[PDB]
Amino acid sequence: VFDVGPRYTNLSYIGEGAYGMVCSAYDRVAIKKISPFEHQTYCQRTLREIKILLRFRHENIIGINDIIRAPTIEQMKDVYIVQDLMETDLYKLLKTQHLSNDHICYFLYQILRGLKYIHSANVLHRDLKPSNLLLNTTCDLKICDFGLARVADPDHDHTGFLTEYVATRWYRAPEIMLNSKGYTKSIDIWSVGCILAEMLSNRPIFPGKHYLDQLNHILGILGSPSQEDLNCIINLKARNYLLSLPHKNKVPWNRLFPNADSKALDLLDKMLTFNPHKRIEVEQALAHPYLEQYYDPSDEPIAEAPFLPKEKLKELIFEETARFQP
Ligand SMILES: CS[C@@]1(C(=O)Nc2ccc3[nH]nc(-c4ccc(OC(C)C)nc4)c3c2)CCN(CC(=O)N2CC=C(c3ccc(-c4ncn(C)n4)cc3)CC2)C1
Repeated sequence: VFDVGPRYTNLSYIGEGAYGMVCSAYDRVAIKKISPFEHQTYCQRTLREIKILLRFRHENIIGINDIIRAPTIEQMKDVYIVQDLMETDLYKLLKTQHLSNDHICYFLYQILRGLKYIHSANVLHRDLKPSNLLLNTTCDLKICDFGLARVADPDHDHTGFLTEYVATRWYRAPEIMLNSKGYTKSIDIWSVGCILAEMLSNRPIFPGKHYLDQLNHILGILGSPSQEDLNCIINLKARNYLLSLPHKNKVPWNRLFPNADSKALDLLDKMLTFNPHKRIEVEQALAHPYLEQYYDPSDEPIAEAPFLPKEKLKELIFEETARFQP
């Protein structure tokens, strides 16, 4: 059932996921059907997607063009979110094409330009990965899926060793497994570093097969953390775990990526820094020599200002979508 008229017609299936289903429709646009009201978690992800995307306006962030839902809270069971139609995503593109360096450079620039705007609003995306980067034939790139987004909260980032996490395994920073809830901007930079590595070789750089295996993959390439980085680890159990490991040397980036541009690998190194406090921030990344041909702070805008039971969340979703009613 895809009930979006009178405005949208001639539907065609694009894809499907845990969120629901997305189609293309003539206003052509993309339309996704969300049916989240039976569970608090799904309502939280829906309200985050909507509240954040309605408050953002940026060329490298997917917008929300329209939202269709019933005229009353009682009748509202589904929500249809209308967005600009794109042609593919970076996950699909990487299955069929090896990207030239100059495409990687331009795509990375756009990811970081959009991320600058997100981080300037004090928001964290928290699930950056190739499938959340939409592309078209003109090589425009848009960041999508803010369902796991949060307002940054560095003062409350601390958690225990081996604390469960929801965002996509392969793109998780090492500190998620050691001491962090993913409430600081550095979590997104790590994910971008993973995406860069993936564009350079068409394979995920750290394909952990399960939770702790993800840290095995990271330490297998970065090598053992330094004493100073262990001094920043916070948790007794994380310190003891890292101290218990045999010494592992760093695998050189030029051995993993022998055909990559040296400036791309220097930036990769800085995004894939073990210690989040030493990891490059988005504005620094934009200013890195690899991206020098595109860097222009005057054309990298920032946000105008920074940023419960399932029944209360439904009321909030109802209120947040009210502006699209005739
Ligand atoms: C990246 S997928 C996404 C999206 O925005 N996709 C999108 C948006 C605009 C688009 N324009 N164009 C495309 C497109 C076009 C062609 C194409 O490829 C062709 C080759 C077919 N790929 C993409 C496109 C695709 C669809 C969903 N979006 C998030 C989104 O809508 N959110 C709201 C609700 C969320 C959610 C998550 C999970 C659950 C749930 N329920 C049960 N379970 C177990 N889990 C419930 C609710 C999460 C946040 C993200």
